[PDB]
Amino acid sequence: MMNPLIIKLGGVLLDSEEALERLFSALVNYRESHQRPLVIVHGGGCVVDELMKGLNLPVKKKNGLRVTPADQIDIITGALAGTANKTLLAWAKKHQIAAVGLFLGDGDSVKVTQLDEELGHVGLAQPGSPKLINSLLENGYLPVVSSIGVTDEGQLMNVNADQAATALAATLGADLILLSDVSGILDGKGQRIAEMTAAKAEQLIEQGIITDGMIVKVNAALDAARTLGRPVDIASWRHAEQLPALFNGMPMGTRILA
Amino acid sequence: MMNPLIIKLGGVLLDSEEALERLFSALVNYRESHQRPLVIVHGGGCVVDELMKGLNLPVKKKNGLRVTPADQIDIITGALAGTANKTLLAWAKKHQIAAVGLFLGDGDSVKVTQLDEELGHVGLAQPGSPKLINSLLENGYLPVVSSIGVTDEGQLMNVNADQAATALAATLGADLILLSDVSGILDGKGQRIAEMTAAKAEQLIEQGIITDGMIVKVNAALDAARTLGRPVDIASWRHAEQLPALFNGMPMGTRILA
Ligand SMILES: CC(=O)N[C@@H](CCC(=O)OP(=O)(O)O)C(=O)O
Ligand SMILES: CC(=O)N[C@@H](CCC(=O)OP(=O)(O)O)C(=O)O
Repeated sequence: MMNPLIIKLGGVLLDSEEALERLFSALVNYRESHQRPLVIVHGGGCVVDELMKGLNLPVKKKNGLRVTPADQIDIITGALAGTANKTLLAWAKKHQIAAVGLFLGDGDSVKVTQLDEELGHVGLAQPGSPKLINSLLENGYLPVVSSIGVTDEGQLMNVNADQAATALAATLGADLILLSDVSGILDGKGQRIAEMTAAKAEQLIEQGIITDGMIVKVNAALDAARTLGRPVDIASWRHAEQLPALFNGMPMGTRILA
Repeated sequence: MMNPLIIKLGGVLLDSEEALERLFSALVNYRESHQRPLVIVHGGGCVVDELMKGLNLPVKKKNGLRVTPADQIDIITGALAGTANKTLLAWAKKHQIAAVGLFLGDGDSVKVTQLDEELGHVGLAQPGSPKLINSLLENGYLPVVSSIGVTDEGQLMNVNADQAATALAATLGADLILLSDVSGILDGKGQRIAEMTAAKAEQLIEQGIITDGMIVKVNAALDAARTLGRPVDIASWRHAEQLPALFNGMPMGTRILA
């Protein structure tokens, strides 16, 4: 047996039926040979933005962060905790996987407080109780956890999915992979770097090699690893066939140590 | 041995803060004095219609059931499996109740097939597997179950919540209360008929004693009672003082006998 693995799924992946079919095929392949408890954590992003578009609701920001007013946390919760979550559960059912949909508040898995009065219903994640998810994992279910949470007072909160996944990893003593569009960082010679310290990450950045949104992806993993105290992997679905090895603990993307 | 009680919620209740507060206070009151575990099944009431209005989409209802187009099932799933479900989980949290949100597909609790190609993604509920919910109940959680399901082929389905709750009642061997905005059915002497057979209910419909919106509500309870072979209670959430007595087996609304 092994400690659990949290696979966090980013926006672009959820928007792509190709990526989803490759992911769930990968999950089936891995599960045929491997025993490790797996947990999925997901955001939404696109499905939320699509729905705000359709409702002609403006998506505002304060200092580079989203704002979820009282009067739209319910819509956002619908898109994320409902649509995105159940879409994943439908994929699981199609592929014969016994999944169970959760949000952060189920079993107080991840505790959430209000980040900032000015941002409204945006939550800050912290580790919660592992009891519920441990018992689901013990009984052979694959928990699929959305990044909506709830405060102890009963207020719904939209939580950054990377930070939610980090909190849940801490809660369960789990390893963490952040799956998205980046398959792995390459050095100044176009060679995948299998393992990267904070120091080489910081060098590689404004040495000019790590640029654009990749800065944000690497910084997200560094933040997660800094918190967790064990490494966090960045990977993509690109090489479907390597995902099972990735899930088994091999650094097939880029492993961040911080 | 367990004999769980399913309380089905829907309609304008889901939108009434004061009514929800009183309902959850009654749930707590029942739980403090009883070991027998509770389950909630819910529909999407005003939450779905409100989103449809804001999107300016046609609310097409053929007979009892919302025609659910392929291009609307995601949106409806969000409102029902997301917003409605997580609202109730937030109330549960406020009242210190350990609740777990589910939909019909989790643990294959209620199985769903497409009811009619013409209705689009409308599902027909049938009894499924009690394993997941029984384990949750044995471990002290309150399952809160939305009426969205999924076919074996991975297609999301919108299911009538009364029928979904009845299928779950069959699956768990549970008692069933259908809570909605109902009135008392009065006999020829102006007294509420607390308990009646299906035939009696049918007679009273034929003979114009049961009228207006109650015809629909009695027909739902009648079909449920026949399906289950146990009595099914109809009662109003507006009289929250009577709810614990109702949960304790008192026929405070209209009980349709097997
Ligand atoms: C607070 C906040 O901004 N929440 C995000 C949750 C989705 C997300 O984080 O998208 P990823 O799947 O790419 O991580 C949102 O509102 O869209
Ligand atoms: C297929 C179908 O008709 N689904 C229902 C689900 C909700 C429901 O049954 O309404 P309640 O709130 O009164 O429980 C609907 O979309 O209206």
